[PDB]
Amino acid sequence: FETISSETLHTGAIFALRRDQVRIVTREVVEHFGAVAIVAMDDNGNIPMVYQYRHTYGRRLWELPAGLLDVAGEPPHLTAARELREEVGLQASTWQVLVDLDTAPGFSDESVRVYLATGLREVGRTMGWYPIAEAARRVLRGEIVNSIAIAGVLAVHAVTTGFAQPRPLDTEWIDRPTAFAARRAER
Amino acid sequence: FETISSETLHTGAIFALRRDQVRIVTREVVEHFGAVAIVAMDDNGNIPMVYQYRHTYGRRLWELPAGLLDVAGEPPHLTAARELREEVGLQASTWQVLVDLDTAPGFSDESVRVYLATGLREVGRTMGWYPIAEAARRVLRGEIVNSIAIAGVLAVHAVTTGFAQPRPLDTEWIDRPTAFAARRAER
Ligand SMILES: Nc1ncnc2c1ncn2[C@@H]1O[C@H](COP(=O)(O)OP(=O)(O)OC[C@H]2O[C@H](O)[C@H](O)[C@@H]2O)[C@@H](O)[C@H]1O
Ligand SMILES: Nc1ncnc2c1ncn2[C@@H]1O[C@H](COP(=O)(O)OP(=O)(O)OC[C@H]2O[C@H](O)[C@H](O)[C@@H]2O)[C@@H](O)[C@H]1O
Repeated sequence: FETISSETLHTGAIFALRRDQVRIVTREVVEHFGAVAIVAMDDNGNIPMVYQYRHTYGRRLWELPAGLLDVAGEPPHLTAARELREEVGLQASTWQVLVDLDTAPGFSDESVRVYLATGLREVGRTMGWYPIAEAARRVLRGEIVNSIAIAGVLAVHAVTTGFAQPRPLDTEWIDRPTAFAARRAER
Repeated sequence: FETISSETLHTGAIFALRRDQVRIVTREVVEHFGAVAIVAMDDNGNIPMVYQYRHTYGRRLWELPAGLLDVAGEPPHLTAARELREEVGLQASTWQVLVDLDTAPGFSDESVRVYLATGLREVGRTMGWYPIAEAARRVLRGEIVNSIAIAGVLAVHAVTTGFAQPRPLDTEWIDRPTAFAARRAER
């Protein structure tokens, strides 16, 4: 395969649309920052989820706390730690990589890294807490559709059932986006 | 929330970019056809996966057979059955709904319905067959990152472990896209 020519069609707030000519096929790509999400498991197997309105679907979806990697030069897990704090007011002593997902492989370069945070502490001073098994059932029942939440929930479930293990923070993130950040079309 | 005004920024081959003013915030949306994917489980718990090049990431990813809902007026499962046939040369007697996922909730209206096909028959006349547990381990190991594949693989795994059940074809698909299809910007 080979990119013959790239042409920027639009640069927006959180993404840019680009069209390339490949190997020859037209391939439009949505350049994204990439994002991080957190499955914060407490000492009793419960994780917090937020209920956020998504204009794309015109309704509120149940999701894991998450945020865009829109801070040039900021380490993903630091981005993640801030989001966990800002979103559900929790600080965690242990951080590991749970699952990375390529959200829309067909038209965007967005990739999302999902962390597993443990050893939680309520700091500072709508959302809900769900036992992992319950969250897993909400997924297979279609009550949780956000793709990032699906991946994180089912993954931590696989971990809690002993089927799988969390991974090291330094695990390589193969498809971490870079293009849109490279643009820095701001200021 | 409320959409004040919509403005089309671009209409491409498989999607359109639109920008709306909300409740007041700018919200750019990628209108998509929606797609369907298939977890085809054989009589021994193995499922077929394809290894397809994704220009967005510049590499080949392991995925479930899948296709866009680009056939105006075609039922999703029929779309799905054609793809299973065309992709891995299999016909299945039983079709159920496994999991629906909203791929990129933050910038696209794309939603994907994942079916579970059983009672397989090799018809007609690269890909590979993976025992479900192995596929599940490839996910938690980061060897399977496609979000649709992650959802389908972990979901069928939850089903094979007895934790969850498949659902009826008539299960409601809450976020099935309609906007881009409504455009019919062709011919
Ligand atoms: N389509 C959009 N157009 C313009 N601005 C947008 C759009 N979508 C979100 N924004 C904005 O970016 C900011 C939201 O930032 P975050 O809270 O960091 O992230 P979030 O939108 O929740 O997304 C995290 C992740 O979840 C979603 O599933 C999304 O696909 C993404 O990977 C919002 O306040 C707003 O400025
Ligand atoms: N970014 C693109 N720009 C222009 N055309 C594209 C693009 N991406 C794919 N196409 C095309 O659409 C056709 C592919 O159709 P399908 O085989 O029906 O579907 P597919 O691309 O595999 O996607 C199915 C699903 O998987 C992906 O994860 C993608 O996010 C989507 O939901 C290709 O032959 C080609 O015309």
